[PDB]
Amino acid sequence: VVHDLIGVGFGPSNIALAIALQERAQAQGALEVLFLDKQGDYRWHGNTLVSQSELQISFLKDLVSLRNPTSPYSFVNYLHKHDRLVDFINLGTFYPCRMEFNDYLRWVASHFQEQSRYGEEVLRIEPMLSAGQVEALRVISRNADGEELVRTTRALVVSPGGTPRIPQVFRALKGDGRVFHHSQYLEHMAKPMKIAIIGGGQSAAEAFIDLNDSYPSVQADMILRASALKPADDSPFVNEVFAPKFTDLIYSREHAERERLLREYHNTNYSVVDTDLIERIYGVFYRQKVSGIPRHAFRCMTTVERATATAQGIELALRDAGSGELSVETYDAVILATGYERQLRQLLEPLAEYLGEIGRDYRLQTDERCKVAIYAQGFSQASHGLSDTLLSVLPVRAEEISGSLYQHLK
Ligand SMILES: Cc1cc2nc3c(=O)[nH]c(=O)nc-3n(C[C@H](O)[C@H](O)[C@H](O)COP(=O)(O)OP(=O)(O)OC[C@H]3O[C@@H](n4cnc5c(N)ncnc54)[C@H](O)[C@@H]3O)c2cc1C
Ligand SMILES: N[C@@H](CCCNO)C(=O)O
Repeated sequence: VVHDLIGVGFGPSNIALAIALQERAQAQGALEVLFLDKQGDYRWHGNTLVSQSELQISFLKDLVSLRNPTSPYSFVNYLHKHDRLVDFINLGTFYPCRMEFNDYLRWVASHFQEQSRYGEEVLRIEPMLSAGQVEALRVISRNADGEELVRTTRALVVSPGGTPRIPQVFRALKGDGRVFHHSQYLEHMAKPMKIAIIGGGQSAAEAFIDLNDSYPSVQADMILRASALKPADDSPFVNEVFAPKFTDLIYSREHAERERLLREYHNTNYSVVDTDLIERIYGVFYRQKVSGIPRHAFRCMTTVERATATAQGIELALRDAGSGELSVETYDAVILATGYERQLRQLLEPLAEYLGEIGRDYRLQTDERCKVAIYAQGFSQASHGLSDTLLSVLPVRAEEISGSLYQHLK
């Protein structure tokens, strides 16, 4: 009945953690562990897996290799197990398609069937009081059939990923199927049509290229408030900001200096597009100048000031900061390629009375009444750096959280 650890989510963060726990098991004893994921059939951002979607990190930053290249869960071992390693080598790329990395993640996760529970959404975590002290946590979940489940645990790891960021102007249109966040792209995309894409980062660029390449009757407008698509910085000195060593460095810094570092290196990860994809998009617009056929529009320096549902489509009032002018365009669909927030608090709401920043070891600081350990993954960019929301340091974070957990449970 009483688990050692329950995890919210079984994406890369918690899969990497399950591996690190398994490595420690022989020397330190196997723990009683469950990871719950709301997806019935696990995919890694499955509704974003368009034909042109390259991984934006080296395959060597897989779930294990930075810690343990001899792990059977390395991307290289995965290829070898699928009789594909020589073929992959002939490709000569560090960047597999995201569809292949999705297959890799599913393959790794399929080794943890005793620990995973799919189709279970965690709704809230409650304190189990015993003589005034929180000795355990109640994890309340709902399965796909709508049944409630209640489980008990000594420790919790919260790794639910981000939530879609919706600009305020589009909030009134929640529930209108014509407006959707890029995270649901494939679900909604599944006859001359006009589609607006809001944003100018990697997701907006991928959405645009997919429309251009696969939906010949779609006229796409990239609507971005910034002046240009700008390239993602992965040059090698800059890229050291993702190294495991940087985690210690940023954590050691005072708050003003942490914020300065994050501002300085913002363009390694946010509001930026892979250089080759920028060149591809620029080429699409350049060819329109050659042909005189303006299928698509690049609306830079443009802000959506109003968005209204009409019988004819979604009407957007567009302010061009270059000219100060307002125009009105109507679209058949609007894709919000506007990224994600990391906040996660109905989940942890019943524990608000006991909470504090996060520790170096990713443990939420609680007052002395709380005897249980709660960890969170992907919510600590402010203190641990730009690797926090990415695949970048997962093998090392997994070793760090798993170490701390054993130390706590000893
Ligand atoms: C489109 C896209 C592309 C990306 N590409 C890259 C890339 O190329 N390289 C890179 O390094 N990073 C990339 N990222 C960053 C991404 O955050 C990480 O790669 C990684 O997915 C984070 O792992 P995670 O397990 O912390 O979160 P997630 O992968 O988001 O997993 C969270 C899991 O929690 C589950 N969940 C959420 N709420 C609940 C609930 N309450 N109960 C139960 N389960 C729940 C979800 O079903 C999900 O499976 C990308 C992100 C996106 C959105
Ligand atoms: N350049 C980073 C990954 C950045 C991913 N951003 O989308 C790294 O090498 O860890």
